[PDB]
Amino acid sequence: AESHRLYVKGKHLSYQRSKRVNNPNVSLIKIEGVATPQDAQFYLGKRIAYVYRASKEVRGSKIRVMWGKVTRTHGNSGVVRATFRNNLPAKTFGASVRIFLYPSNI
Amino acid sequence: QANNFLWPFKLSNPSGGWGVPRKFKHFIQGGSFGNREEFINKLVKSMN
Amino acid sequence: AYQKEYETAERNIIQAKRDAKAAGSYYVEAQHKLVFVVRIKGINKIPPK
Amino acid sequence: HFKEYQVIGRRLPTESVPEPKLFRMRIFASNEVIAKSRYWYFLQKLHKVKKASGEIVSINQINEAHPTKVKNFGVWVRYDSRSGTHNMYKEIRDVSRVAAVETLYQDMAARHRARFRSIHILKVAEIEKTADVKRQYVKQFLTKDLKFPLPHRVQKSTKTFSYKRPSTFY
Amino acid sequence: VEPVVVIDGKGHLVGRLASVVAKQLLNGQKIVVVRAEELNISGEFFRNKLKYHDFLRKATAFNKTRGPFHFRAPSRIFYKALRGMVSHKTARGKAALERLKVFEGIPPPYDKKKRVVVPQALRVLRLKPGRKYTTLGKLSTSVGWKYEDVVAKLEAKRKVSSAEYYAKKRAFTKKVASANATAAESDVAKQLAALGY
RNA sequence: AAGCUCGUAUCAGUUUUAUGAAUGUAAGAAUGAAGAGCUUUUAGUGGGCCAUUUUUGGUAAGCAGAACUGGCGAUGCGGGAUGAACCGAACGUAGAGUUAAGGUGCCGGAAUACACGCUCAUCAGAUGGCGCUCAAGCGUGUUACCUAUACUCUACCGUCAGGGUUGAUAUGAUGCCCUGACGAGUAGGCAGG
RNA sequence: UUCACUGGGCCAGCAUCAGUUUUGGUGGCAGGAUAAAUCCAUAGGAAUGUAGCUUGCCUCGGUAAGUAUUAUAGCCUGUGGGAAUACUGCCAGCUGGGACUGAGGACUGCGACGUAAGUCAAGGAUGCUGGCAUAAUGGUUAUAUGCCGCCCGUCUUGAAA
Repeated sequence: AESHRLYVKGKHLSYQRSKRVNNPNVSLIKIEGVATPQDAQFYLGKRIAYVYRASKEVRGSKIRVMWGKVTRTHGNSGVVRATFRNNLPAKTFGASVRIFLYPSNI
Repeated sequence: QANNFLWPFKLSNPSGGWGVPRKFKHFIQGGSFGNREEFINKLVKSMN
Repeated sequence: AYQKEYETAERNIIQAKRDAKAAGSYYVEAQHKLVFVVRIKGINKIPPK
Repeated sequence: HFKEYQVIGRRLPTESVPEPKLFRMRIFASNEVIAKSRYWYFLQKLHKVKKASGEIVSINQINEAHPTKVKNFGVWVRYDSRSGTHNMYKEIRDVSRVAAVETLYQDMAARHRARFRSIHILKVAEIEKTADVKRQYVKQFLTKDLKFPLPHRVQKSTKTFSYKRPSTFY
Repeated sequence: VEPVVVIDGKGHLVGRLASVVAKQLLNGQKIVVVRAEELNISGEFFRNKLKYHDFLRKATAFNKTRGPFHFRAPSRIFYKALRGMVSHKTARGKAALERLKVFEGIPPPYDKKKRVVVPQALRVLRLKPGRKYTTLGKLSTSVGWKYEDVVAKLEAKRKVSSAEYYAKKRAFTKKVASANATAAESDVAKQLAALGY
């Protein structure tokens, strides 16, 4: 009734970067309740969606979606590397990103 | 003849890493360079 | 022939080591006659010699 | 981490010199190659040789006899410093010979700034009978029925936000 | 995991807390620190009193009125310790700080709402037993802030109004504990326990 | 640049043995290199500083001079908060992976990791800032992670080298191909547009 | 004119594959003191001395002086036996999860599998499926966001100047 949620919700942290150079292709995603790389291994290859309202109505909906994939883990915290088709806008550093359960290993 | 026929191998950087924080010391004192005798097999297999 | 040769080679090293400790002697192992040298440092700031 | 190695050398036998004296000593090292390297450094201090003049006859590991029994290790150590070198004796209550020398190297680094190259391990020996324990802090645990608490326990939270306000009892 | 995450300074460490509160913002995580005044630092008092005044003598030359504005109020004292780790210039920042709200004490409309603590920033979980450590409160007082009193009093009042509450509540959950305790054992129950509940 | 002999045993900033007062000559010594020598002529070039290792001259010190090998010069890139002299790394265009040096409280990508001890400082300490005290400091060990134009693999561009291709090739043989290696650049040279 | 079959791009999803790589689960071995231990025995010993016994004392059985080699707990050392299990190393062992790439273009070749006929993971990706013309998609300009970027040229000197 309340929950229609078939996705794990995680925040979009940053781009893959050094101190002075950032690659905007690979985005870093924190996922909720994920503490280690070992827990993150489950989420590898799962499809991601960044869902947001837009001003103009495109296809009978004021809402647009950018799709992408988890590629690999990033450090010991369960932060995860993620490549989308069109890269995420960088305005979205700290915005909710929906990580789905397809394709399933389980 | 057999060694010279073989082209000098082109190895990648090791899969695990070099182990040590700093590479340019002798292996005997926590480095990478010099003789390592048996551990070369562990190193080259990661570099393969 | 080579598979059998390598097997019998390492087994004779094992057996010689076992026979030394049994007889109370010390078996010197064969001097290593082949090395594999891997370059570790780059092209630059290297002395001529 | 360390391991104990038994190394023997005899300065390669020449004509009219058949089978020399064979100098035996026990070396603590992380691996086999370091043990060999340290052995040559000790031979050159005790007498006049070189690495080319001699040969490593046999290098074998020495496993500890009873790694389920708590022992009292009285260790003699010679070590280099900013000033001239000087002898030392310390006491370590530990399980194995290998764990004892390990904690010694950490303690020597902590209190004297002496690295692995500076330190010679002279002789590691057990203390079987009590009252031979010359140090206070080792004798400290040798009292009958020692019962002490570990108060103010630091409990590691994996999450960044706790909701209880942690009460560190034990 | 919760739109807002009201924190309670009471028994924390400016720096650590801060820091962790920082990260939480730059990652879109609204926050609201309270009881600010009853925050904590490290090292005797006379310390923080210096490692500050120095921050006081600051001021600009020609025009002292356009330089480092030395805020006394704790909330602020701490808000700085924070804006110090947050580009607080590039929009990405402004966007943050814009996600904060450090209050001295605990004013509505939070009073009535749960809070928490950052277990990785507690005097009692980082500072080696018995060891000097400030308490902002005094520190602020000693250098201006003219209200430690108001909050003080105007505080105790809050604790009352509540404490009283709790009771009513505690006295409530005393029933439940029974309601189930009794309604327990039955069947439907048993089962659950099996599965775990 | 071209012509001539050769494509070799022609050599090498290297090691070894041999034979004398770090250092001379040889090897039926190793290792690498098919890139050598003989003409003939033709541009550009006459800047130092720093650091290293041997000394020589020196009193409060610093250093002064000589020789030797590098670094910058003609040179980007990762790191050292920032930088002529430090650390790593010599660059076609990309994709993926792995690392160096340096780091993982936050600004800042990455362990508020694990383990042993030590340190309270009235401006500790390691400081670029905030800040830190069973540390985010000191000493040490163990792993995990972060990332450069570096290495590995693949594609692509071009250059060079070796080669195939006709009783003619389902495209101009000054075509169509096959294989491998290479790619910084000032003065200057050659070449295609 | 009756009909039946069929649609060519572009971007995707899945399937079996191929080249590169990442991260797991699992099995068989070979080394060492043929691991050492533990454990099953055996013979000694001391204790941070257990049961018992002896003596000064309330607080009910007490608490240190002994006794004693283990008794109504055990430990240590030696001796003998019996398997393991870590650790190091190997497997031309098995089974997965993820990313990137698909270059080339009739057939020749090296092979494997099959009695043969053939077939195949063997000299570089094929097969199926969906999204379309008021499409699908792709681009330009304007600014925003993250990161980066000393003012060009000439002339000096060791480069900054």
